[PDB]
Amino acid sequence: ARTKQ
Amino acid sequence: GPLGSTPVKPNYALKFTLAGHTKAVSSVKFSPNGEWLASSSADKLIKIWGAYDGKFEKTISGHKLGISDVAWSSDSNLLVSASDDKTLKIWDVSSGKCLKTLKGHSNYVFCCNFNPQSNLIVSGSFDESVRIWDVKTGKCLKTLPAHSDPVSAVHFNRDGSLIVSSSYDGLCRIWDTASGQCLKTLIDDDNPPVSFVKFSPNGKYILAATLDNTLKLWDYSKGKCLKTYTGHKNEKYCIFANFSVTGGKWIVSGSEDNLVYIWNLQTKEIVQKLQGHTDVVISTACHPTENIIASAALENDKTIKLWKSD
Repeated sequence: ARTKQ
Repeated sequence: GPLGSTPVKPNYALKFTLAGHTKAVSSVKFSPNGEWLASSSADKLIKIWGAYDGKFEKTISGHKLGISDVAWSSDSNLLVSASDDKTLKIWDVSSGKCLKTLKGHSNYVFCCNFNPQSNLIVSGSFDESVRIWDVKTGKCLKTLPAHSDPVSAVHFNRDGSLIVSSSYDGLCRIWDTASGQCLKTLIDDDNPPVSFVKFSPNGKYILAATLDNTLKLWDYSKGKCLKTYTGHKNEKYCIFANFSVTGGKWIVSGSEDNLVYIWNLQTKEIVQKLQGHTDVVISTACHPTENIIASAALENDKTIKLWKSD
């Protein structure tokens, strides 16, 4: 996910 | 509107805050016809909102895991989305129903895009490949062994004859859609991961983002870096970056300090910083005909804000 580093 | 078209600085101002996603928003995209706004989120959903009033419209769903990207087709009739369930899905924005489920990638699908003629889909995955899909047959046309690390972005040029891709492998690549052959490689002597990349609206340049708090404007034919935009915070996420044209000529981007930056494309000077979000601004979008910007924040914030300027 783009929302996780 | 009222201020130039070449104003000194614009005056973007908050007009709406949209809420509905129960998790971190990943991306936002205005429909080509400028009537809608679509958002993807970690909450496995896609939401449509009126571009000018901010009013919620519908919730398109079906993905099994998180969606890291969502994009429109030219006729503003379809959507494609990259999910962690290892797939991409074609969507009929009208019926909210899923038309096709593109299977092929072996890991998360991080980015996706239609070509202008909307008959093809370019996708970027964790598996480090770039795939070209057939929208009608839902089958995969090519598997470009594009990079050696996850692919963060995929984009077609005005006539869909070229594909530009980015990767944590520190590389930027241009591909010939027809042959799938690697035409050019934009490189750096430090090789910071490339988090974002996109063709300019005339196709002569590439806007790229690297996880060293930097944005670059490249002349790809020459393979030279023309402009370097800085001043913001981007070391951890893949923040989309935009070309603003309706009013002045800016480069827009979200940031990790919860703000939205707007830079003068020529002078590289920041002209405005939108305050309002309470967590990293992972995605911004510029309205196709009116000076409207759409920003989306992470789980800590979970909202989308619409800013209008003169």
